[PDB]
Amino acid sequence: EIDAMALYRAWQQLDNGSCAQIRRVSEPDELRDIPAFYRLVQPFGWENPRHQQALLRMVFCLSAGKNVIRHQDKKSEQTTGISLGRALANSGRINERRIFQLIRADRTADMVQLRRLLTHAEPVLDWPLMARMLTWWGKRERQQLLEDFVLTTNKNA
Amino acid sequence: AWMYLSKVIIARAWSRDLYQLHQGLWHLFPDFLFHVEKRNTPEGCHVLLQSAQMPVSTAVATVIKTKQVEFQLQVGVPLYFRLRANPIKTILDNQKRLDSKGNIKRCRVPLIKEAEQIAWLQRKLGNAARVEDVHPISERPQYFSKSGKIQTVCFEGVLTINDAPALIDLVQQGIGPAKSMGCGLLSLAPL
Amino acid sequence: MSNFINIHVLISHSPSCLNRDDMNMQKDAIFGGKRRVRISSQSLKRAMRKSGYYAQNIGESSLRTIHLAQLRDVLRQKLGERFDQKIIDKTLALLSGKSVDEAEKISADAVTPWVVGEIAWFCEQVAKAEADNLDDKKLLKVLKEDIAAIRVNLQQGVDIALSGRMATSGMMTELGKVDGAMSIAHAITTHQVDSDIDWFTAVDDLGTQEFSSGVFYRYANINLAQLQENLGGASREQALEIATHVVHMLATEVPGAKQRTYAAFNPADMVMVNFSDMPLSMANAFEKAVKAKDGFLQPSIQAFNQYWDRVANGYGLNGAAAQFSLSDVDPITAQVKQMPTLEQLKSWVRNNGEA
Amino acid sequence: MSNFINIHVLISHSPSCLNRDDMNMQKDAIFGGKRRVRISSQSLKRAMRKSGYYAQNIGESSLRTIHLAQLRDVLRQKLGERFDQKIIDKTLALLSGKSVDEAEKISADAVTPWVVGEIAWFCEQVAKAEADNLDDKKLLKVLKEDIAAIRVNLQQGVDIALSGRMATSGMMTELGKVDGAMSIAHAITTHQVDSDIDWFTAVDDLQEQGSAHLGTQEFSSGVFYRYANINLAQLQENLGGASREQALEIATHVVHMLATEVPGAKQRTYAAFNPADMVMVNFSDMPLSMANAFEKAVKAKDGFLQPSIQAFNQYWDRVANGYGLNGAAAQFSLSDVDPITAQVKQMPTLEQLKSWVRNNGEA
Amino acid sequence: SIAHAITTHQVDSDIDWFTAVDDLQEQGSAHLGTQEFSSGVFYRYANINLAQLQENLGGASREQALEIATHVVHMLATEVPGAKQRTYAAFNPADMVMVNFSDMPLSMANAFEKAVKAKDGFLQPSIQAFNQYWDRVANGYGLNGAAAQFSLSDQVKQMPTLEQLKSWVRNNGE
Repeated sequence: EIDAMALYRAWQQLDNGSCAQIRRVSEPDELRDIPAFYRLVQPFGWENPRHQQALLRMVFCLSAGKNVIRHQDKKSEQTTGISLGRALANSGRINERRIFQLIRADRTADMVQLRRLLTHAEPVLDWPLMARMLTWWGKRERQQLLEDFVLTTNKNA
Repeated sequence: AWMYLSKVIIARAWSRDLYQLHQGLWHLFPDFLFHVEKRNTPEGCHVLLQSAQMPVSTAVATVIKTKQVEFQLQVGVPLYFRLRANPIKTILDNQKRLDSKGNIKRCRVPLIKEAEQIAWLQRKLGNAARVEDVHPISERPQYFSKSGKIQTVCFEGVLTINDAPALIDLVQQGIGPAKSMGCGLLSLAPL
Repeated sequence: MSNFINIHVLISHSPSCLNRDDMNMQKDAIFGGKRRVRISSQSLKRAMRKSGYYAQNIGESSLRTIHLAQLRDVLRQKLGERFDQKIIDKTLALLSGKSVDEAEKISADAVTPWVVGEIAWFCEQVAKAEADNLDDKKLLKVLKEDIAAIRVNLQQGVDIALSGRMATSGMMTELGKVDGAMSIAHAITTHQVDSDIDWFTAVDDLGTQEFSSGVFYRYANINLAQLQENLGGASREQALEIATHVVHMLATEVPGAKQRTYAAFNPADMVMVNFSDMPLSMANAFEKAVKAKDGFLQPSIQAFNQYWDRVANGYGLNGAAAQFSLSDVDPITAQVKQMPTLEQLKSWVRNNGEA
Repeated sequence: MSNFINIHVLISHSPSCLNRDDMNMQKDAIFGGKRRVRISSQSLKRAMRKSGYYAQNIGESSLRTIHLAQLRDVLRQKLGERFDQKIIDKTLALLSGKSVDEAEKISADAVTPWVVGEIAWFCEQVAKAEADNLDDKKLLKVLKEDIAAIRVNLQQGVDIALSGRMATSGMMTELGKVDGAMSIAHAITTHQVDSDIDWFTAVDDLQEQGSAHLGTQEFSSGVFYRYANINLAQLQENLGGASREQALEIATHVVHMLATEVPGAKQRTYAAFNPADMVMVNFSDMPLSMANAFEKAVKAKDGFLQPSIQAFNQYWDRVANGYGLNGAAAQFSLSDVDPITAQVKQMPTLEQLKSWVRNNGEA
Repeated sequence: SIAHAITTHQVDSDIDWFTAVDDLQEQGSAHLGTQEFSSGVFYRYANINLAQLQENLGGASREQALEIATHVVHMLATEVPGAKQRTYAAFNPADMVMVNFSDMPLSMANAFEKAVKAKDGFLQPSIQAFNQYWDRVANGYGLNGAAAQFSLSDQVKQMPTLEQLKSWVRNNGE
């Protein structure tokens, strides 16, 4: 599997030039057109083709900014940390229909919209969990995102 | 003093990197100079191309139009010009890294001051022409994958000719480093 | 007595290293289908703010920050002789909505503008409340009753009265909201900066354009009623004084080390000021990008004048108007009082459009 | 006599961001398969509504809210001199369908337009009603008989007479439904726009600048086509039965506003206070927009403005000749342009156009 | 018989995100509503069974029927449903209208089965598509029948104006 917190820590300590250069993409595959990307994700097994798609997604989200996604470790009590959907709902900045139209959005349409949401919401979340979600990213992980969002919003009210 | 100038495009397939642009260009020729005018469009990558040989269109490198020119420049006349180049200085590494021969490396560093860049222009043109008006367009650094980075500048403006054959010499040879990565090509035009 | 004063400026200066983005490129903007070079209004504003002209003719500029700890230290050093440290801390705490301890880092929610004179005034009210057995709640309540008394202190923070301020926490949420008086646009060139040339066809044939200089249109207007209000009820005279210093700065300042191309020879390239009931911008005089003659400046002035004529006549503008330009371009027909120097224009503004 | 006044406006804006969405991005729209920048109708309507020109020439705008408590207090303070307080309170309760305690948070079920004059008149009717020990249901039955005398109050609420109202409760649910007289479209650019992006920061005067993260604000410029029309019959009806003259008056004020008023969004920082470069008004039996003139996105030569106007003109020829439109038409244009078919009366100035409208398109 | 109107091209609808400003509430972040909208070039189709119209009116002459049909041509070319029009005002008039007499009803929707790709808008390619598919259908199925076409752009008789098309219909296509 792919080490998450390592990739996060690497992203937090990347040089601002590479950082700004990466942020500039507008689609995950465009990261392939950038050197700084390869140097970033090579220590984490980019060289193994199984892990590639995943990495492309992870970095893309991270590309929202050096400190848009705020990692926070899970409390020892809880079995899992704060998932993405809960984070977004907790932001108070995201509208339900953005999430709805997110999970119904096509490969690719999908990541772009997510990144927009991330920059807008600047969420605090358990990053490796997000990373896993991005590793698989299929119908049920999307649907789970919508679940967490809706259910958290209802809980909190 | 002949040449020919051609507007070509490279499919976004091969146009992903700087080196692949180079390659795409030589593969449509069984040397030259080029200037990138639109980097990625969906169709690909537009390029102005000055060459000795005739391009013929390939699978990834499509020739749009081609005409073949030679230069007749009269001294004293002012002209518009455009040149993308990378002004540098060569120094000993302050990081004191060492070469295969065993002693300290040399490093090419960009000139990051406006004045220095214009100075570099006038110097590089020297006696061939005098720059009457210039603006030094700052561009984003270009990277490539060996691996590395070049920092270009795009001069647009007005010069006056002082030595026609010299200037023509310049125009066909190219001006500055990194000739194979988009820089060097000096375009002239009547005022 | 018109309420808006409109400032139209044509300014000629370098088109490079002025205002860059995240990637070492000069900002720009598309207008009428052509790419113009742009200076962004934030950049203009802050350039004026920190300018020497401002420091010598308007006053000290606001202290914008997000670091409440360091602001704490600053306020202690600068007010510590006038109030007790505890009253200062209390005051910053009440205004920011955060606790002021002696911790190393205390962040606000966002970078906010702070006027030290304003803070001092608040310190007065806080200390007075302490001596008067008022809880924070009725303190807020009574301060809400007379706001103009708070705005009087913006005479030491004019940039704030001009360009506004919002707060997200603290007592400033109800006492600190300031609606800016001055609206200002992004500077855009009146012309295309990319050389207007197809280099292919050109090589066969082997007005003149400028490159080391470019002509920018700057628009700004000032809402006098609003400025008076934000300054705590000051007179139209004080308003007009400030508006005049803005006409000057707008007409002359260039961000960074650079300055106007003809700085040493004339004081301003072209300036027109115009009183009105509704603000209106003249940018559309350059929708059709200006094409060079002897450079871009007087074809730009010609455009400006032609458009001013057509708009003024069409929409019936009979408000006061004055113009300074030492170019001989075809004159501007409407009743626009020409001004021989810049200073005379400035005095015409200082005098509500009659002098 | 023609029932519909058509208003077409071409207005060019400098770099700006006049209307954005839940995520700070310019509102757009796809037209003819290309992206246009868009300014919603709501944004326009409200810009006109709260404008100074409206306050001077039309009257007081309605007061839209959901907070019935705050509204209550407002009504007390502004009407207390003419009515006893629980006459007022009972009026508000009857109209809203909610109990007016002196609780200080009372919400209606949705944001609704309140016209103070209307409320006053209702106050009279209910005072009258309880001097007469008359039942609430019976009062309803009475007021329902003569709705015109209710609509006559909308002369102090023209924005609603123009743009309609619907409520979901209270006596308004049967007394307050207004069918708007003015139909207005979302403004769209006549050409494609790929928006620009401003990369900004905020300097902290107390920390060494160092490396920063930059914000991004979408913005653009563009030539917008505004369209709106007025159903004179409907407006007359909505005003309690006003004359065609008063309707042509209001219609005129709408023309002015639609040619000059710009949304306030981001104006303190982008300042696109632009006046319209063309305004055409056209009388008709069936309303018709000219948006299709720009279905083929206008391509720029010497700007977008000239080609836009010529596009508008040519289409207007086509449609006029095609559908046989014999209706009064007048055009005002800041540029001297290729001549629109001569059956359109040119106007050198906006006020001349407006006087032409006031006079039913004969002057 | 009348068909649903469908666009000649693909449409991905847009979403207007709106608010309702409370004039008595001091700003604040509200959550926004949504409304789907889009533009589009629509194809409308209807046909009238003259014999059946006559029977249905008690045995009225063919002329009354051609009259009614004419009015339907007008309405179908100009009437637009009132939905959200006070807010969106898509009061547009048709850019093409064709009428065709026939022994068997036939729609032309298949001209747009291959969705119309945009070039200089959707309108001109849509009209072009229509014209080509009509040529094909006509020549392939041998349609000797009165036909006439009215259009705002520059064996099918052209009409400059809708009123002339209407008159051509009233006069049984002669």
